[PDB]
Amino acid sequence: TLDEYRKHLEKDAALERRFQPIQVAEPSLPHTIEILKGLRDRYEAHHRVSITDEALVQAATLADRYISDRFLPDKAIDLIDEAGSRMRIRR
Amino acid sequence: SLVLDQFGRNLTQAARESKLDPVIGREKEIERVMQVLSRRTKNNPVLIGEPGVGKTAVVEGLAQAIVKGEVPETLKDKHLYTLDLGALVAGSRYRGDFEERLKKVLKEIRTRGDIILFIDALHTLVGAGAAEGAIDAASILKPMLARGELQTIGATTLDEYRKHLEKDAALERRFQPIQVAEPSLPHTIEILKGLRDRYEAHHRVSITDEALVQAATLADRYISDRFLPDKAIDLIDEAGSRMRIRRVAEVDGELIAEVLATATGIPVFKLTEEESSRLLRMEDELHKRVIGQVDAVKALSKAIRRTRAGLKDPKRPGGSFIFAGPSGVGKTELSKALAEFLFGDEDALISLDMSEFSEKHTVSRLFGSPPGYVGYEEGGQLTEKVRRKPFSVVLFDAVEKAHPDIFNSLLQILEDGRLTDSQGRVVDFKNTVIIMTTNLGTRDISKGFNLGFAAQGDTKSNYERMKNKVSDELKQHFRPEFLNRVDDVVVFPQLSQADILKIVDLMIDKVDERLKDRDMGIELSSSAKELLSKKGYDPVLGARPLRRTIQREIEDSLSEKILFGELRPGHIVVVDTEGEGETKTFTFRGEE
Ligand SMILES: Nc1ncnc2c1ncn2[C@@H]1O[C@H](COP(=O)(O)OP(=O)(O)OP(=O)(O)O)[C@@H](O)[C@H]1O
Ligand SMILES: Nc1ncnc2c1ncn2[C@@H]1O[C@H](COP(=O)(O)OP(=O)(O)O)[C@@H](O)[C@H]1O
Ligand SMILES: [Mg+2]
Repeated sequence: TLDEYRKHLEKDAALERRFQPIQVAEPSLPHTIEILKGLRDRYEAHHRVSITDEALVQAATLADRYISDRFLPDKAIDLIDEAGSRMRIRR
Repeated sequence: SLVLDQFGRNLTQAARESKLDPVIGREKEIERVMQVLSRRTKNNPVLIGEPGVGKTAVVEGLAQAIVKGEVPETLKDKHLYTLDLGALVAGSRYRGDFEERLKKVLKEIRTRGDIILFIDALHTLVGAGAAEGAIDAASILKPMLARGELQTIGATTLDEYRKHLEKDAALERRFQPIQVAEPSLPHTIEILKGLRDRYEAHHRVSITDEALVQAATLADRYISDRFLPDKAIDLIDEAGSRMRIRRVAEVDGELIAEVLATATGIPVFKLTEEESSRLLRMEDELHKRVIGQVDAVKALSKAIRRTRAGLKDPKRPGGSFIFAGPSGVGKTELSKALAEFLFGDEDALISLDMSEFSEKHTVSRLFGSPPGYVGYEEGGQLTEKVRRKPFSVVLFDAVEKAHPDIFNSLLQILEDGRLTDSQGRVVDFKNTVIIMTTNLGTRDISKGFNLGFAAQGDTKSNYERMKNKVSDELKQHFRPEFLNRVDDVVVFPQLSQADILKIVDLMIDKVDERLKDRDMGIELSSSAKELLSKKGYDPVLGARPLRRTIQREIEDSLSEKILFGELRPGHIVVVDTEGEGETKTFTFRGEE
């Protein structure tokens, strides 16, 4: 992470010199929707439920808009996982 | 030499096999190293220097000179062995195992007198042995080093030399330090020319002289946290790897520029026709979001074009602007539009709300706490953001509402393009665009005349009077040295009726997007737009009263209709006007 890179890895300049940093940026909304579409199969298999495309779009949009403490790819998956668990316990 | 080969590596043998890269232009350092080595009492040189300047390269060049070429007497046919110091510690569980290995190595070295030791990372020599019953390597080596019975070479950086070697003054006094300075630009060019053959052979490509020159110049100018030889070598190697993977292959300037731009994000790649055409139409692209304010758009476009054309001063930021004007005219909207045009959206802007910097002791939020104070390790807040994104737009909103001392910290930003945090690190600002927004000298826009008798009247429009007032207030509020560093001061005139009529379309489009979020839509007639423009228009308060009027006259009715149930998904609403004169009102009709 950026904080760990600055706080710890930069205290040893000789070790930090031997690495080439690469920036991994937070994905945009369409990229998050594609990721959710990709992981829908695995999450449906684990939770024994079915997820609609509208559910993925709503999860991505709502996570991007309202939840502001984390970053997009994870907080969108969290809503889907929580919904799956809530639906599973109801049986 | 079996015991030496078990816990070390023969550098001279490797140099005889051409397994070491050539060393260019280090004659003075090698000469001084040999001169120190051929001493009588303390012949132990240590090379201290910044990481990546070529400290190990000096030792490798000395080994190559010993193997082939001319070296002074007492150094003819000497074997230079690198002591890894990691194998000695390994496998020494029982008491007196590290000491036995060290004593055996020293005895072999004394027996075979043509041996010179090299110990990379000399700071690790302190406390080599573990706790309990053990004698560390430094204390064992001290007597031989003091008397000159063991020629050795060390290499460290300044940080751990001052941090570890200087703690043990007794061991520190036995070594003669030699400074290794970072090479200049022509020396780096010569080094690149020397290593070109090896890198071309490894990557099976061809590298031009212009490629080396461009790599050296760009690495010197744009990369900040590294040092010149390593930066240039990394650029050349990565460009060669990229071209090899793409597949005679040839590496030239544009590939180096593209690699650097991809690595850092600063736009330095070669200009194409499409990008040039896009840059020549920057004003038209920006006007899609900002109505009016032609002068500010021209200034911003000129600054961006000058930056991209290659005529920017390489020691100052790309541009510095003071946007002064009344409320609700588009000062922040223009900055957001510029950010969206530049990177991908208004979310990439670096915005500071100067209303929080009311007290002069808040300036630490730009630098960080000094050493020995809470929050010292966290560093600065602006410095970190700029360092993690060298090419960005920095905005200071409502500059007049902060204490008139925080901006004393902007001087070095606006003239030298740099800022130092409390930890001593320098973060450059040479690729940023600085915008400072204010409404100073705009309190008298709704003024008719001045006190006292006067014949005829002021023929100057509001723009000229407001410009003079802004200039006077700016000179009154800021120091002359701060205003002498600002590239441009742009005054924003008020909006006219046509500007409001045009902004109505953008606001209606935003409302339409909000409605379409729920699968709906809204369409207005020309009469509706004209009525909305007429109802909300105040020359003093800008385009915010238009927003309030739009919300009151449209959104309340739309919410009432949606909650009731008349408007449902799959339907669109059409807004028209009824009545005449001052009794004209709006009518909403549903439609599929
Ligand atoms: N020239 C303009 N073109 C388009 N929209 C505008 C323009 N001026 C103002 N607006 C609208 O009015 C809103 C408020 O204006 P804005 O935030 O740009 O004001 P400002 O000039 O920064 O003033 P303040 O001194 O109040 O900060 C904008 O978000 C935009 O919707
Ligand atoms: N004088 C020089 N001639 C050729 N190459 C050099 C020279 N100095 C440094 N280099 C190159 O710089 C690279 C890294 O240098 P390095 O030996 O790691 O320095 P340090 O040991 O101080 O970190 C090496 O691969 C080397 O090829
Ligand atoms: Mg504003």
